[PDB]
Amino acid sequence: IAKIKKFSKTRSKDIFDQLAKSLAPSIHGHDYVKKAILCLLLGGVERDLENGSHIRGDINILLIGDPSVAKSQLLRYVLCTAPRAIPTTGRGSSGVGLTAAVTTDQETGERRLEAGAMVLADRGVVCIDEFDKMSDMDRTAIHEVMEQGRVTIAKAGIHARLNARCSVLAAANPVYGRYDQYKTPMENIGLQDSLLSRFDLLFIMLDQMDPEQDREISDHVLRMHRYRAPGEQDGDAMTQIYEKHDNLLHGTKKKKEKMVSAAFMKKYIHVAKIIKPVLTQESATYIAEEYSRLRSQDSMSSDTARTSPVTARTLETLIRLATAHAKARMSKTVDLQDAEEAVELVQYAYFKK
Amino acid sequence: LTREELRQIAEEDFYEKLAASIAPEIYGHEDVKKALLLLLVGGVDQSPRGMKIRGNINICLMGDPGVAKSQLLSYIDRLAPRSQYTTGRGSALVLADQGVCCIDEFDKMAEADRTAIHEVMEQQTILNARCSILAAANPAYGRYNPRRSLEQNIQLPAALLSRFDLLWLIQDRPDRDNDLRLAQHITYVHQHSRQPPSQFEPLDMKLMRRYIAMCREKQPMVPES
Repeated sequence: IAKIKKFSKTRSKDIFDQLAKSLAPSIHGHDYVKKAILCLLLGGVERDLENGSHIRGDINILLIGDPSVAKSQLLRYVLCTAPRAIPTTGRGSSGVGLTAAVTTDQETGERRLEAGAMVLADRGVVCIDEFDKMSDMDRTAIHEVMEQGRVTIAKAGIHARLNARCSVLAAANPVYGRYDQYKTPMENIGLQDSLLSRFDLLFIMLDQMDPEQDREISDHVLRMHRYRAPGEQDGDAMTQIYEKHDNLLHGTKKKKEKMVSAAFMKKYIHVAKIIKPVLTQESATYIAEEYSRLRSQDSMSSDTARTSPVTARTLETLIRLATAHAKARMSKTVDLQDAEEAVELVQYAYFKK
Repeated sequence: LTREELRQIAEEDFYEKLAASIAPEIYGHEDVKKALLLLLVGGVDQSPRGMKIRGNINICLMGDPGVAKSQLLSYIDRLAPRSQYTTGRGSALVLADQGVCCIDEFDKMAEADRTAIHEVMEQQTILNARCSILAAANPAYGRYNPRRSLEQNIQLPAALLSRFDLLWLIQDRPDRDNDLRLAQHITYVHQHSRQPPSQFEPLDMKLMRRYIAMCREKQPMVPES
């Protein structure tokens, strides 16, 4: 408790930068993806009104890119770190697996409800690899969960409603196998407008073979490969806030900075998720003006194209990302930079040249 | 009702207040609100000279996704006394007899069920299916194209659309001032957990339900003039 408070007070604005930086040392680059994963771990705020209407507080992110850009590694890492993480591949689980079903018990003759994949994963993370291979029917089934976080089931003799408030990670490959630079993102993604709109963030990853980028990636992979766990004999077959520095894991250049330990990061994430932020009036007008600029950017798009349509859900996405960023640092109110970070994320994700 | 409550409904411009009282959280769209109010009231049923005529009002609302159709459907499901809310894949008609059947993703359903829907629309029978059908549809491409014909943009037969007595199109037309007004109203709704302050506070759900119940009890006669 004391260590968490000391780290929060000393590192005031550096919490969100450091947690994203120290999210996955084994994976190089993709700072925006790490920030989005951190926002998912922090989560939004679920609001219930007097009339009983429910507003979703979860975020949906879809990752599309070329093969071998360390996407499955991120999914596996999130599965390991998340408390309630369930992996469901594209064709591994159908609508029956994802959505709870009704089975008639022969012993008593009554009908009982058996929970589906999403029903069990309440307030958790669901990772879906090869989402492009998934059929449209499963997408429509997942649409209800992504919209209202609930599943309605009605079979003669019984009817009930189950909660499905969950966040989803999806990784998919382009229709052509490799992302086409010349062709528009709409053709490469090959998904319906409703599915993209229900998704909150879209990330496109490119395997740019720059000499420096290739050299850095190769050096990082080679350093990780040559690393061996201490205390183990060579050739044998088989909590501090800052992690102990290693000559191979970190490097001589990275001696100036240290990475956060996994256990302390998990405890801080849990404490932050407990925290309930409150939106301020100053940020509301700024967010509204930026949303109006985003909607009016159609005449200012220049030669850049849009990956996803901008709808009313984007404003809710902006508010939810601001709430997650406010959860990143222990506070009570929403500041200007809190919304600016979300706006920068939206600018990076939505527009591509 | 208590007649004092009916008087509390019967102030000046009572029609406008009743129309705005239905889903006040969504700004504008007063015409759709009036259509839903008339659907709640409904017409008269007569059987003159051997044939039966319908008084049920069936309305089909189609628009681009994100125009708050699902929230309207949920609100009308809550407000209607006998209401059945169902989806395309998820499906009820008999259960909503003498009520309102709210169905969404109508464009996302197989034509086999659509064929049986025609008999329900035409004769209110299946068993009796005397219900008001409120269907929601979306454009095929996710955006309504005025260049394409209405039937192609709805991918439904012309007869089915004709059987719907009212069609309302809502397009997400980008207007700067309208966008700012919608954004500020949405921010007020989020922060205050309440509707923005309008001219008149909307009536309670129970009061509106009772008023609709009483107005349904009367059978006006059409004058020959």
